[PDB]
Amino acid sequence: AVQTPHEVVQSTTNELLGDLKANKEQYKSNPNAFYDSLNRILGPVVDADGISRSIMTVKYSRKATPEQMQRFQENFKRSLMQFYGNALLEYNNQGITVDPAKADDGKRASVGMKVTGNNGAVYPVQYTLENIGGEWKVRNVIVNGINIGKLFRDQFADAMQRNGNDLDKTIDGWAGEVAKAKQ
Repeated sequence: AVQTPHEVVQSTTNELLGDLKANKEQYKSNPNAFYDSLNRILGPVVDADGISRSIMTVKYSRKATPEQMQRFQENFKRSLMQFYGNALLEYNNQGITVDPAKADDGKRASVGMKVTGNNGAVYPVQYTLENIGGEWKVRNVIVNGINIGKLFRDQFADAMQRNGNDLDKTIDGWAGEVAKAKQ
């Protein structure tokens, strides 16, 4: 579209924030109104199925029905804003720097970011994007040098071990698994 990988990361960042700042109080009392905004804003620029296919291996992702896949994402997205949503809400904080993106191969692309959080500590963030039908979408993020996509992947792997590879037990108990993946 009308958007390079750089414009995608900031214009979504601006979009997300000017909405979180304005509707904070309704989000603090209405997790579904929150969830609906997060989806309306992130969904169009986040490769949902790509993200999920990678957390499950392609091994397991291939033995998953659409119902299960669709159940997984819902469960995933929802524990995410459960355990991280507060931080975004209480982010009237400032200092959003989207680094000028390097060059891309027209298929993959990187975007860096620095965040001056709750004092003056700068935190680094690399976005990995991917081109899906002429559209740049976020596929992974590295936060404080922690590969997020690899973090949740090893959690799915660990759980599936413990659950003798039952997808439904792993998928229906995944919120509690994202809780553990803080630590």
